[PDB]
Amino acid sequence: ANAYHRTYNGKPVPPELQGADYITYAGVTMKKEFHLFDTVLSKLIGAGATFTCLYHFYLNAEEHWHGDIYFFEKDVQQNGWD
Amino acid sequence: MFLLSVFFPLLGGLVNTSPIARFLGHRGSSIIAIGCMVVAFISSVVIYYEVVFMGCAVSVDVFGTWFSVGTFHAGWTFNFDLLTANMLFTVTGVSMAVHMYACDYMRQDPHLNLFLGYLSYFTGFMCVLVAADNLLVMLVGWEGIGVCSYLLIGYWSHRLSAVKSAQKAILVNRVSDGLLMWGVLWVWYHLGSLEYDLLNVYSASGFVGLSILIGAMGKSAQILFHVWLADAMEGPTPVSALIHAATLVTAGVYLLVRLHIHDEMFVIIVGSLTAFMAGVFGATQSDLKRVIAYSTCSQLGYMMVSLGLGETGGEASMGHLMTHASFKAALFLAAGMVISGNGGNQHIARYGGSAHSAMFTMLTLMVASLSLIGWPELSGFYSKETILNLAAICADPIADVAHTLLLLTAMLTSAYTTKLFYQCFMVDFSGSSVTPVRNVLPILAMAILLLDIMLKVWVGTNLLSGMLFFLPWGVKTLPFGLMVAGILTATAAVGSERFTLIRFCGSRWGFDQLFARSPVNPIFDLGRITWAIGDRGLLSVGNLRA
Amino acid sequence: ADRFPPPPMKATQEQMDAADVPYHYRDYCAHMYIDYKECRLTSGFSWRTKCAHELHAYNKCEYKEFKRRVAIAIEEKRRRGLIAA
Amino acid sequence: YPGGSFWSEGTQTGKNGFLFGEVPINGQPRKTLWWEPYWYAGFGGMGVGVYLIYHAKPLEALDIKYWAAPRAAKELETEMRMLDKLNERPDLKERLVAVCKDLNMIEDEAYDLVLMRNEYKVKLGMHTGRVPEDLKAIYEELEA
Amino acid sequence: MASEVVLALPHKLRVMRMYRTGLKELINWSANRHEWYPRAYALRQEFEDSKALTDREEIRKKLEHGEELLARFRHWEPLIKPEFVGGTAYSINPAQPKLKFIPNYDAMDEYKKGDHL
Amino acid sequence: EPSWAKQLAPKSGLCPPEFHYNREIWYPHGGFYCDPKGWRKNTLLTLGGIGVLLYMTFSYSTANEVRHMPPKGWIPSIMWNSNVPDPVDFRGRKLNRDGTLPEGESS
Amino acid sequence: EAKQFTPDGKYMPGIFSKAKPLDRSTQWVHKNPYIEAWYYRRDHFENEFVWNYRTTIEALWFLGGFTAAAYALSVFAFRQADRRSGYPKRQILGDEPAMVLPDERQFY
Amino acid sequence: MFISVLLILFALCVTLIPEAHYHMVRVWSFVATIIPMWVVTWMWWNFDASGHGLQMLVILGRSHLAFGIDGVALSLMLLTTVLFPICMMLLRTVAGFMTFILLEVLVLSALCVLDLLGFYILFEASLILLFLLIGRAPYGSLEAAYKIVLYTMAGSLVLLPTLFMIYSECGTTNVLYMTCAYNHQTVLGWGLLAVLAVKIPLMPVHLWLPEAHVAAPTAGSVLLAGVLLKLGGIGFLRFMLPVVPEFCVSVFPLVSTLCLVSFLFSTLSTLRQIDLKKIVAYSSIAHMSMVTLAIFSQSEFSAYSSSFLMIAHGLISPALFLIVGILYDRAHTKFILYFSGLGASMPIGSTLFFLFTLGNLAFPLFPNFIAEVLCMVSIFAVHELLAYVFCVCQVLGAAYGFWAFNRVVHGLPRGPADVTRTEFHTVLPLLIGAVWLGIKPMA
Amino acid sequence: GFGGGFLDKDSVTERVLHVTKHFEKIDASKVSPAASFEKDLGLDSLDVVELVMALEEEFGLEIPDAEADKIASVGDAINYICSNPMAK
Amino acid sequence: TSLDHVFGDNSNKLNYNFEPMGMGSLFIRTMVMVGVFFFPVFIMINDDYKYTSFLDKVAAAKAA
Amino acid sequence: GAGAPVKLAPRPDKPLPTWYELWWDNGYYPGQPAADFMFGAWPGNMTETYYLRFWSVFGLALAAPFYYVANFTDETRMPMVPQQYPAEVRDVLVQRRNSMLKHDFSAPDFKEVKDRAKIYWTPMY
Amino acid sequence: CVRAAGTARYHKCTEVMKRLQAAVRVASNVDRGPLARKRDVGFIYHNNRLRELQQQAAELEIENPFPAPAKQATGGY
Ligand SMILES: CCCCCCCCCCCC(=O)SCCNC(=O)CCNC(=O)[C@H](O)C(C)(C)COP(=O)(O)O
Repeated sequence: ANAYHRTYNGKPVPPELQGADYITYAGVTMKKEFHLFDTVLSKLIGAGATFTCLYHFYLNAEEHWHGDIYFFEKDVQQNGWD
Repeated sequence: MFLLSVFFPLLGGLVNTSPIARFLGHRGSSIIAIGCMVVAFISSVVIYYEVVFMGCAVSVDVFGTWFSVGTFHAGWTFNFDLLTANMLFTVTGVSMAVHMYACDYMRQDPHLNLFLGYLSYFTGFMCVLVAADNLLVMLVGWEGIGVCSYLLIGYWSHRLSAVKSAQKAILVNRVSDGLLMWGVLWVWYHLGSLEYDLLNVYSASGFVGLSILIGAMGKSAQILFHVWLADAMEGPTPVSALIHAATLVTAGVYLLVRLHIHDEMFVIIVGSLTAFMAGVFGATQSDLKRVIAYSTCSQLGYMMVSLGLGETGGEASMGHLMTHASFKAALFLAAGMVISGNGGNQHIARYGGSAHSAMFTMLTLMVASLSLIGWPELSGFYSKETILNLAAICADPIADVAHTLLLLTAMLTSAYTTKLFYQCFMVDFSGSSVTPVRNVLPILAMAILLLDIMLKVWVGTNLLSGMLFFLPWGVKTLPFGLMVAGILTATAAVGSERFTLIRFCGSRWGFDQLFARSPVNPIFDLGRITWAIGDRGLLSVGNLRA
Repeated sequence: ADRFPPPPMKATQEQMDAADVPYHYRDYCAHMYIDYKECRLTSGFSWRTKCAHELHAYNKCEYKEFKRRVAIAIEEKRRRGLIAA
Repeated sequence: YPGGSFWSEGTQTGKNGFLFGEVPINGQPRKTLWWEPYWYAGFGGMGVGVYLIYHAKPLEALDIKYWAAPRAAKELETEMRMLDKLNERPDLKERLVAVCKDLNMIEDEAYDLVLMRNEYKVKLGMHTGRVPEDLKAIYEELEA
Repeated sequence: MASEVVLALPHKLRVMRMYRTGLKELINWSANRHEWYPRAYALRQEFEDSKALTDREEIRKKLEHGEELLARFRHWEPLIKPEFVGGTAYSINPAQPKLKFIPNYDAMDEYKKGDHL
Repeated sequence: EPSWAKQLAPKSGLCPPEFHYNREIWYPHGGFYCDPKGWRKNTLLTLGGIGVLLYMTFSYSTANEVRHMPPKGWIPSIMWNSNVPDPVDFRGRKLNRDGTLPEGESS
Repeated sequence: EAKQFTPDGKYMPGIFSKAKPLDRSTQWVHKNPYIEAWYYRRDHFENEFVWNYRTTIEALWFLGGFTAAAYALSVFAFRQADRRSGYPKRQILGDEPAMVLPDERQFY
Repeated sequence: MFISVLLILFALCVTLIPEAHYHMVRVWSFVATIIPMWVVTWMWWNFDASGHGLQMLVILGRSHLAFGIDGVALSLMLLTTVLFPICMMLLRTVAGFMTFILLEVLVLSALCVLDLLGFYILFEASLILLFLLIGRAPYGSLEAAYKIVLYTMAGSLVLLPTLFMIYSECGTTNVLYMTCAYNHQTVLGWGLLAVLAVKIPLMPVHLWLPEAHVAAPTAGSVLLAGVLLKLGGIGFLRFMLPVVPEFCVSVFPLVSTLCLVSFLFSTLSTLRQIDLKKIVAYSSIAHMSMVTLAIFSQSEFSAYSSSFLMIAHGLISPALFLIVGILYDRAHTKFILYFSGLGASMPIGSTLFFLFTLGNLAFPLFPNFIAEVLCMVSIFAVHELLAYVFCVCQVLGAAYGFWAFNRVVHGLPRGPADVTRTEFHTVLPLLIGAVWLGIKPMA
Repeated sequence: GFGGGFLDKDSVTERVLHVTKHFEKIDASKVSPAASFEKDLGLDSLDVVELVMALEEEFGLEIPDAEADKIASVGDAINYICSNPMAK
Repeated sequence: TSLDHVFGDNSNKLNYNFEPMGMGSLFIRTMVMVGVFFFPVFIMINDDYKYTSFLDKVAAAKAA
Repeated sequence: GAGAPVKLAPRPDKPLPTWYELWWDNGYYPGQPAADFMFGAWPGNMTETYYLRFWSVFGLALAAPFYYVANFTDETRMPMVPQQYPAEVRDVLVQRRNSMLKHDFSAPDFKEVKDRAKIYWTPMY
Repeated sequence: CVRAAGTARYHKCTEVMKRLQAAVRVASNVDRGPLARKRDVGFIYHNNRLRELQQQAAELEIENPFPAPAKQATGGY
């Protein structure tokens, strides 16, 4: 059913619906739950995206901090023309 | 392995719609559809690898000719080039995950298998369209995907709004198709053949480019043709995702890129206007689906401008399509998951918190948003920056307007995308539904979409990415700063006092209302006048009473 | 263009045909384009690493070409009188 | 999900709908309607005849388009060398240009005149004098 | 201005529907319910400044001005629950109305199922 | 209750119990929430037919493949197709059917 | 609930059956009188014609006007096709004796 | 000839059958129409496309009656002989069998006629048959029969003086000598234009068909839709172009503008129709106008394209009439507002409605699509403006088509259940033929 | 479950009572089944409109305007809910 | 009527008179549609007019 | 969650309009016209006059930069000439009318090159 | 030719394209019929008329209102 149960009228909260598995606020109880596969896959995908961005950026940081004009004119002046 | 990319989804859809489906059930229908999609995807991956990397184009004689009367010769022939390989790979990769998601989203729908079969037909006819070597097969694919879209939009035949939307879209696309047919007539009359490889043009009679571009704009929902796209959200989430990711909307741009026989001025003007309209449209609504559709329209306008720039611009536009499809489908699927977790709520004003949905869906939406808005070093980043740089160096003074318009449009894109994410999760909860669905298959579909997005960066679409074009340092950083500005403004979530502009913007500029009575009611009146006044009146011959 | 004439072409028509070069890239840096294409289209995933020198050389040649184009534009403007001389 | 799994036992036995509304009665096999055998015989016979026409009649008997392919292939073959020699003889090309100017034709219709040596108006004008005599010579040396 | 049916409502009912639809519109223009709360309090207070009005001419003036304000502010995209009238989930898949079935129609009155002439 | 109802299957467990759908309609696809009993055996037979048709179209595809130009390098199409021409690289050097440089210039 | 058949086929007309027999007329609709009047009026709309101001204005401006437009457009297309094939003026119906049907034996 | 006379006598044996044995009555009536289908199949197997433009020539002495076969006549005969058994499958009276047998005989005789006087005599010999068919006492409309009969008689009476004048001018009535003599092309041309513009629905004189094809029963409706309009197109192709070309040329702007305005007004008028049968009636007008313009274009391949379109309409439109007839008979009304939720009620029937609607709308994988492509190729080669006018209004027909389809099919389920085995069998030949001609019509 | 799309009487009554007590003017002990709004609870027309909207939120309902106008007491609202198959 | 108290009754009546459009507005919008959707006709005709103007100027100048 | 109860559309009980063939009744309430906005209210109660008035200025405001840039600034604005190619290579590339290389004002035949680039519509005989 | 040449088509399959266009023109315009206008696949009549108009306007000493004639419009002509 609903992951949130509503009590109303200040009713005594059901004892079966209390514990570490139930967290209540304003008389309304929500459950502390964890999913293994979901969290693991989320971590994998997030780490993949983060590493992708980090490594792509590090390979191309000079071409961003300075301009392509600046970087290549610097190379021409410093490291030859041919 | 070559003909597997086309015939296999078609056979799967035929089986799914055959009386055989009676003996299988929804479980079996899902199994068959997923297997067919995976097999076609493997074949498409192999074809993509071989064609893109080893440059091997293959032409196929399939069923002999279709019809050859006079000098007109039409043949069931298929050719696979870099363009066709890219289109097939993109479409198959999108539709595989689309089928995976649809196998779970509609699990409590009664007639699921018909939905699966129509999706498979849509994918197969898209493959047919892209496999075309001559214009007639392109037309066949065009109308087949149109028919599939009509059936899919009108899946829930019990809602009148969806039926009206489907009929409106069909009629608009039929206008575009008449324009396209006239263009095809001109092309054959002045070129003598239909195969694209036999079509090399330097200067046509203008009507070719004009009519072809109008017909393409019809499918791409550009300016004067975009009204149907928003109403397509009446259909199920998988249909909208598949249509807006790699099919139908892409077909016009695909035809334009394949042809490259347009006129730069009109292409650029139309693309810029459409992009600006889509950008101002997306930030001014409160329906989640409509915003993503308008974003699709804006990216279509971007691709239009790119292909109008030139051959290199055309290839960049094709790469923009290839990168756009994946995260467009990802955004649609994440929105659908969030909506289902919200008890079918399709309005933003009743969301909030991190309790309604799963972590993976949130992360996937975040990644897709980042890629679409051009976040630095990302999938959409590369294509958007390439198109911007190629548009910052154009030889047309007209393009200068387009560059500024696209800058504004990108800033607004970041604005409403950040607003979308903010209303989805960052704001406090303001609805009544929490059913976080954590089924494996849609999560895996999101994973496949994200993996393809990663591949599009780790492996470039073409050689254009990494080709450095020489701009001042501020110019390159400009779209980055625009995205930052959109981030700031949206995270502020602030609004203006000029409420008349607000009511104008929200109305979609009244275009639906304008077309409601300028052509349509006069068409009705012309019909009544013709029938009653002429036939029963002027043309009537009465009786000689006696 | 006389003041800044194009350099001689180091890539022949036959070489470009063998490399299957798109015809709109048959520029004054064709050989660099060919080498970059041959490198990148064979490397697999790690193309940005094992082909960095080829990309840098191609972009350097394109930088020379872009400078030549800018100089040609400046000289043309100076001849016509659009820029003070 | 029934049984709590995607791999559970089925739930449906019996008749799922009535095709045509034909309902079994007491296990008796369905009566064939009066018109079914004759309809099937006639229409299947027509279809069989159609397939046999399309896949057994001689290609020339089936359609003219097969009759003309071998006869036009040789003419195209022998006219290709005529065209190629016209690419090697500026004098013959300019003579054909003059003939085309004589015949309400433009400079670009040079190859058009070459390919039409077997056309009705061409030979009739040759016989009646409307065609220049030199066109016959042009054809003769180009064939040579 | 309201519609003719609302024009026919009793003064109490007219003002009640006015206030109700005003709250509805404020939700419709709201970014969130949380934004809607202070707006709701202010809207409640504004009516509280008109509680002790007796002269029906000025009462009618205020009511008409408010009705014009509301009519000028009809939201283009109202916030609707999905399974009600105008909602997206409305009229998706209803229960099949009872439909009679005709068994073995071809079997009845054979050789005489054509057309009279 | 009519006579012919006994030949009819009941509403499936997938179907919502509160729903009525005039179960007597013969649908081309199966109807409502259709879920037969021997469905897994039907699924296996359907997959067998899929595989057979896959093999037929695979054979036809390999038969009717036309390659107008040598490829740029090694491809898996070689292992099942011999009509594939021997590749020629970007530099024009002809390469063996394994896609590696031949002797004289290799190693 | 009737029995219009025997246990071995043999359709029974059931003339003297108390129950209402299922037949071809079984699924006939119950006609709505207003709908019937509307459909008769629309099938017999011919009695509603009149030479009013609006009808005449509409008939001249649209029907005859677009007839003239299409006629002139056809004339233009015909003459332009003639000019695009190298032909002189051709004799349309009522256009004075002139060239018709260019000979296949002449190059134009 | 001998075989034809044998069939003629064999068909007449229906009346000689005592009515007691109804089973054999139906069998004989159906088989009599079955036989000519196989005979035409045998003819097609006997034809030579490498032979003369006319084959199987026969003349009945000095009695006119010149019979010869081209591709157009053979294809029309094939389509008609496919259509007729379905019509027979929808009749229950001996009188209907006799009337339709005579109608089929007349159509077949006219289809291969080569004498203009012969065509004149043989064509309109069925006018009384149509008059008796349409205005049947319990359900027909006398006014529709009155209309159509008067229109046809007016056309024939206009034509006859021209026919006899050219006969006297050339001393005969054979086409192959009428085509070879100098003649006053103008008068005969007006006669031919009048007749074949009455027969084919062309504005302004076209108003009989909407009443006629609706008042008639299903079999006669299919006959009138798929046959008698094509008698006009084959009429053009066989007579007018071969005989009087100069009139055809000088009238070309008039014919083109009349066809265009006919198409436009018919397309616009259709949307305001409130009955499915009337909607189907107006649908054929645009197809006939397109056929006529394609014939009159004569640009590259006009005759073949026109024949293809004629076959396509005679294939698809009878399916629309079949669906309309099934719905009316099992509904007792044709009024649209009583049709709703048909897909859930008639799944296969509604699917067929969709497919044949798409067939009417010229979509790929259907013969109509290739037909209209070829017709627009012929029109375009003459001029591009006419082709654009045809191309621009493609949306306007599909508008009413999709609107009516969605209105009657989707929504609240109410009405008849799905189709029966007989009805699906009647639908079957058109579906198979359309698929076959839309995939591989040629080889 | 229970009900042909309808919920129980008792949870509806409890929810209505729990919603009802959200006013400063209201003393808790005087709220009961079938209670007058104006005469008993002393809530103005604005309060009645607010309560209607709040109950619409609590039960997820879009009440028609005329039916809302009919609502003038606790019992009327409860019985109206007891007629709704669309209430959650 | 069993659902009126849930989704509204049939009390409210549609305010539409079912009347043909304004004559002048209908005419103007018909002309607007014709102009927008038959532009190739005008383009071809104006091309012919420009061509014949060129021929007229050539004829005027060439005979003097 | 299929199967939600839905209100039906009661059959009419008064004489129909002459042109009733514009109201879409699918059998369920609420019905709709043939197309949205065609008659009756519009969401927001806006009118066609409002949108015509707004567009009368919005269209020109959007169009104005197009005309100004197309009529007051030329290729000299760009600080570089287009990508250069050898004569035997450029000679085919510029033949395309859509090709952007025509805007090289440094071209040896620049005005001639632009002269060929104009667009015609009717093919001339 | 096109599929064998690939990229080099713009300088390798010109003549075969010209041959094919000439064949198409012969097939169409010869015995074109009574009503069909003449067809130029290679736009040959267009550009020849363009050159004649250019020459005439040059003799006319006025600005050209028409595009300058093109050397070739297709991959063939
Ligand atoms: C976006 C916002 C747009 C503008 C929205 C409108 C804002 C303007 C609001 C200001 C105008 C008014 O308050 S409207 C004026 C309302 N007040 C009166 O008319 C005087 C009192 N008369 C009575 O009959 C009753 O006391 C009554 C209180 C009506 C009923 O309460 P009960 O039945 O309990 O008794």
